[PDB]
Amino acid sequence: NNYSYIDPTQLPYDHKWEFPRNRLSFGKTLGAGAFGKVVEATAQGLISDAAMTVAVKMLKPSAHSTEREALMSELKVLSYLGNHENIVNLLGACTHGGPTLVITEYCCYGDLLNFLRRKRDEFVPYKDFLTLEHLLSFSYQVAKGMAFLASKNCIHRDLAARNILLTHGNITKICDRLPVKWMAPESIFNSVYTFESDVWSYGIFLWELFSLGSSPYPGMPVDSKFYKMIKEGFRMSSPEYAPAEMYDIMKTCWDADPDKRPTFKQIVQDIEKQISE
Ligand SMILES: C=CC(=O)N[C@@](C)(c1ccc(F)cc1)c1cnc(N2CCN(c3ncnn4cc(-c5cnn(C)c5)cc34)CC2)nc1
Ligand SMILES: [Br-]
Repeated sequence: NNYSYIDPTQLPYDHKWEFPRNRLSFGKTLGAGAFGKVVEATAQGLISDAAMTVAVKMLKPSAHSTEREALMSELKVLSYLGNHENIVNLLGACTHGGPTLVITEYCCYGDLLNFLRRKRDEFVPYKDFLTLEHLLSFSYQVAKGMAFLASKNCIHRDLAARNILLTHGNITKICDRLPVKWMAPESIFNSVYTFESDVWSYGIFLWELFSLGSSPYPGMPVDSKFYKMIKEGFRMSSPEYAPAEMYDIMKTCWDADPDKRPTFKQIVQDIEKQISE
C-alpha cells in the first residue's frame, strides 16, 4: 500500500483557478436541465483590462450535498487533466461567496451535430462551404482529444456529435436515459464502460460526421429486434461521402470483441496518414 494511484477527485481544490464572482456577467443560456444550467458569460480581466466570453456551469438552487460535491469533483478532474486543444478547457471557478461556478472556454459555433445539419445543403466534397477536408479534420481532432483523455485514464461515456463543440478556426472540442444507438454492446448488455466502449462510440460519431448529421441506424427503432441485430453482428453501412479508409476505421471500432477495436492512439496515426495522402 506504499504506492497507490492518485485519485484527482480526492485532491484539494487549487485556488489558482479562483475568479471573482463580481467580474462575471451572465448572458444567454447555452444549456439547461434538471441539475442546472450552462450560460454564456463575460469574464472581465480573466486573462487584466480585457473581457473574454466564457461558459459558466452552475447547479440548481440550494442543491443537495451530493450534487455540489459532484460538480467540485468534475472541476478537480478538469484541473488535473491539463490543457488540450481539442477539449473544452477549464478557465477558472468561483467557489465562495455563493454557489460553485465552473468557468470553461466558450465555443462560438455550438455543437457539431447542428453545425453539420445547417451546413448540409452547402456541402461539396471538393472545392465558405463544408468539404471532405473539413470532415477529415474533425475526425482527426476528435481522435486527438480522445487519445489525450484516454492517456489520462478518462472515459467519456457519451461520445457523439451533439457533445462535440466547434470554435474559431474549425477547432473541435470535446465537452462533458441512455444513448442506446451510440453505446457498445457490452455497455448495453453488461453496463460496462471502458476505453474500448468509447472507441465504439467514436465509430458512431464518424458515421454521424460523414452522413452530415444524420441519425444513426436511420428508420430503425430501439426495440428487441435492434438489440438482437447488433448482438448478431449487424453494423451500419457506409455513409455515401465517407472515404473507404474512414469506413474501415468505423468497422474496426464496431468489432464485437472490444480487444480487437483500435485504440485512439492508433486511430490518430491512421487518420494522420490519410491527411498526408
Ligand atoms: C438534465 C441534464 C443537465 O443537468 N445538464 C447540464 C444542464 C448541467 C448543467 C449544470 C450542471 F451543474 C450540471 C449539468 C448541461 C447543459 N448543457 C451543457 N452544455 C455543455 C457546454 N456547452 C458549451 N460549453 C462551452 N461553450 N459552448 C458554446 C455553446 C453554443 C454556442 N452556440 N450555441 C447555440 C451554443 C455551447 C457551449 C453548453 C451546454 N452542459 C451541461
Ligand atoms: Br443502417
